Amino acid sequence: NSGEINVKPTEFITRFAVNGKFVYVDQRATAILGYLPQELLGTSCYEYFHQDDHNNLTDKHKAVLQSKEKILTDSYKFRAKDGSFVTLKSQWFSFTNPDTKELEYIVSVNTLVLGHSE
Repeated sequence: NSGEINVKPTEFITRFAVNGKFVYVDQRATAILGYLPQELLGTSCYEYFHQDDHNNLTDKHKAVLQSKEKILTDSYKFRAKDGSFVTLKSQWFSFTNPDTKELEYIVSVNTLVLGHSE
């Protein structure tokens, strides 16, 4: 059956330029919590995130961008297209060109839980 497909789990993968949007998003984003590669892609990370921890998210991703070749992991909080206010648990690596050794993107992965274990 050519119509067979599967896009699960409760995780996704992404790229964000030092720009405030995920300049690339993967379709497991369409599965994890449910927003496209167009409802999350070229869509403002900071404004489309929770009312609080968007600072922490921004403080963390500058802690990724702080260097050009390293990886950080923290808990975050996110809300998909429909109504799924949810956690995110994510890891972001600064990505260098290096044609020039400039910082050129932040490549990354994302995971969630329904809430913290506390």
